[PDB]
Amino acid sequence: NQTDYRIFELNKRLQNWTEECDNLWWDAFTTEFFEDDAMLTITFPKRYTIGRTLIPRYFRSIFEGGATELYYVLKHPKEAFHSNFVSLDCDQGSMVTQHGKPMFTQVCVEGRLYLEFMFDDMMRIKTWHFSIRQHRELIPRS
Amino acid sequence: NQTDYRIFELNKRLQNWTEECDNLWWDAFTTEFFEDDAMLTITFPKRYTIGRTLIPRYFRSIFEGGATELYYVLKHPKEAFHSNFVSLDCDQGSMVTQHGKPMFTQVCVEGRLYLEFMFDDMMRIKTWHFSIRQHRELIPRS
Repeated sequence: NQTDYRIFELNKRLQNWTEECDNLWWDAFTTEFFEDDAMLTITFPKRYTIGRTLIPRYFRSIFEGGATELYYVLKHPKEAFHSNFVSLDCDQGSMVTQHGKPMFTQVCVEGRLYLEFMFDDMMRIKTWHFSIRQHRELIPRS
Repeated sequence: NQTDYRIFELNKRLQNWTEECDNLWWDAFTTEFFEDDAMLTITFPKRYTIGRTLIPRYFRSIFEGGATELYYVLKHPKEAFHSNFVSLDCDQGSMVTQHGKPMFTQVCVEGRLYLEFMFDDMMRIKTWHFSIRQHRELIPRS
C-alpha cells in the first residue's frame, strides 16, 4: 500500500525533531510532504482551513504547545487511485503526542483523516482533512 | 529503509486482530513475519528465550492478557546488511498496547529491540531480542 507508507515516512521525519529545530527545518519538513498549493482542514462543529504558507506553523505549534513526540496511527485506511490524485480515507485515525517531563502526559485525538496525494513520483499531500470525534488525555500511574 | 518497513507491515497485520481470531490466524501471522527456526528473547535481569513453536502463543498471550491493540514504535533504528542477515538495532524501542473498555488503560514498555531478518525476498525475522528498560501504565483523565 503506497499511501500509508508516506505516513510511516512522515512519522519518521517527526522523530528527528529536537527543541533546537529552526523554522527553516519545518519549511524543509513541509516541502518534503506537502504540495506548494496544499490545504489543511481541522474539523471539531467549528471547521478551520489553512493554506500552504501556515502548514509549517501548524506542526510547529503542536511542539511549542509542549509536545516532544507526534505520530499518526491509521487503522484500516482505504486507498483509491483517481486521474488527478490518490485518496487515503481512514475513519479510525489517531493523532498521538507525548508531552513535557514534568506533566509526562500523552494526548490521543481520535477522528476521520482524509488525504489526497499527488499521483506522481514525490507523492506529496494535496489535501489534509482531519474530522476530530473524541479527545483523550492519558496520565501515568506514577 | 527496508527493515523498519517490515515492522510497519507487522503493526498493520496486528490491526486485523478481532476477539474472534483463531489459533490458525496466529500461525498465519507468525509464518508471514518469522523464519521456521526463529528465536524470540525478552530481557527484564531475568532472560527468557522461546523457539519458533511458541512465538504464536507469545503474541496471542498479550491480547488474552486483555490488550485490544499492539504496535511497536522504533525511534532511530540502525540498519546494517551482513552476509547471512540484515540487522535492526533500536535503543529507543516502544511496545505499546491498548487494554479493555472497563479499565481503558494503555501500557508502554520501553527498551532496546534487536532484530536479525533473512537477507532474501520474504525478509522474515530470524532473531527477536527485546531488552526492557522501563514499564509505563497510562490511565485516562476520565
